[PDB]
Amino acid sequence: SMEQVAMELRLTELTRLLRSVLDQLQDKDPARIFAQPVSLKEVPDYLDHIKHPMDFATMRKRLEAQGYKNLHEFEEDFDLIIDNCMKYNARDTVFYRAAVRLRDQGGVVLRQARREVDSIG
Repeated sequence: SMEQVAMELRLTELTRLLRSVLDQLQDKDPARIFAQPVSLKEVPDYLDHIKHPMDFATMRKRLEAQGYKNLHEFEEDFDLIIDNCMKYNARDTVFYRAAVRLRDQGGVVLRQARREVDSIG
């Protein structure tokens, strides 16, 4: 149908906007602490602590399969990156601190993303 195509074009354009958002958030992680999944070879107990691991490469895979239907789903995944880290790592660690800085800096980007998603529909 023509409607299915129109819906698909909307999803494609959301994917375009989310790709730009993801790039801007990942720039706020210059140490690449959140770039890849936590290694279960190096942290063998991780899944005993964290039930839904997340990282920027995993988000990118979902994004490129057009797997985010809306901004809320994408933000859920970004929040998991931060929240998982702040639980597993203590306050005095470079990992925790990196997450706080990512959260604070990402808030600005996500604030305008939400306006753009609503604005452009």
